[PDB]
Amino acid sequence: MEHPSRLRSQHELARRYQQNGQVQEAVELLEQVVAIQAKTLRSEHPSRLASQHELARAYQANGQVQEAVELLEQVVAIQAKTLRSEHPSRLASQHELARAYQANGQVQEAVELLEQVVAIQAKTLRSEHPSRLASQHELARAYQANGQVQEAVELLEQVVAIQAKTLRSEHPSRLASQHELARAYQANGQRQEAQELLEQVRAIQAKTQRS
Amino acid sequence: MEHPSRLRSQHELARRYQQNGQVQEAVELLEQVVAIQAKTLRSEHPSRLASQHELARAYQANGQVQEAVELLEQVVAIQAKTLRSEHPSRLASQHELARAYQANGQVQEAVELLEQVVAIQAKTLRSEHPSRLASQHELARAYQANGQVQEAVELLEQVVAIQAKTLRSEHPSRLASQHELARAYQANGQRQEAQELLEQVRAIQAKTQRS
Repeated sequence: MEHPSRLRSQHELARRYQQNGQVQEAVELLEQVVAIQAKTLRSEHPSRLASQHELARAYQANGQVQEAVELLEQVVAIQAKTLRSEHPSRLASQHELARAYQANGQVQEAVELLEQVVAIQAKTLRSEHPSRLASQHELARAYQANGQVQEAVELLEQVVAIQAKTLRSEHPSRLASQHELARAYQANGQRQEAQELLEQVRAIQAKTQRS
Repeated sequence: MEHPSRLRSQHELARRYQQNGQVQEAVELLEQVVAIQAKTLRSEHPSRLASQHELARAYQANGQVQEAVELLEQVVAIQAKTLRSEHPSRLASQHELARAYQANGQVQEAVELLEQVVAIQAKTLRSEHPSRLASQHELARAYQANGQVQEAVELLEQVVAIQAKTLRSEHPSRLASQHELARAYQANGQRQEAQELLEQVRAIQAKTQRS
């Protein structure tokens, strides 16, 4: 095949399949992509690594979590040698491996990867960037699943404090982080605080949305 | 709020939530986005329509199919007045409404929308474009669910014939369309043809992938 890197186009076809429930078909598509690129591209080639990342995502969507973990461990190991910590593709595969680890009950390993992603994004992205916020919320949930509920509260209290100085009370992201904090408070046995915060969020949502 | 169009950033946060199973949280985020933009932006404003499209996708992911259908019907009706048929956003919401209709058992309506999307993409996109191919495969499946199995076979036979002249036998898209055609043959009672074609696909996949 002329230019096997151009099989990047197949990532979108796979995504379309997954959205309609055709998760098996997506895995079969990307297995063929990965096999073609394995014959033609070096193991450190970013196009080859990108397709392995996409195949691992497809594996997880098809319930093949162990397969996803093993493939992402390979991608992350190769990128740990070839890419800086701040490289967006390195961060993307660390994040995806943390997702797969979580699905596989490997909660400690997921926390370690998400701490890395959150620490690096604290440098490279602004506080209201949705990718940065999403990773903070994901880390908080991973903390809770690893018995580190106090650390989830500490993290989310800091996020919420910053948003109180930067975003309007009605901003969807400010409300989202307050909801996540209320969840963390509940897991931490701070149930009165959780109830109070949830009431505040619901009141703002009602004012904004209720016709 | 200063520039409510910039709440487009929240679409990515919602997508991150959905990927981790937090589909309720995604709906709540986008309900707030849509409410804020409803107070500030005209009904035909593309940013407002984009958030309604994203909310409808979130509704479907959260099992709220009727809500998704009703909201997309509104978006599609407004865009039928404001956008050309070839506008990519018009096509995107027609496609998404067809998805919601399918989930809601409204198979005829889904077929009509997908025929429109496929007819327009036959002009605007090349034959191997993954979005064009995905819509062709989706239309074929909608045909089958609407008792139009012969039309699915006709469509996919034409796709496969074109690919035989443009793509290598090992190309993931060529194999994907042959698999879809075999499925259509089976639904059409052409079970020997389906078996034959499936065997061909599996043989090529084995040759490419088997170590």
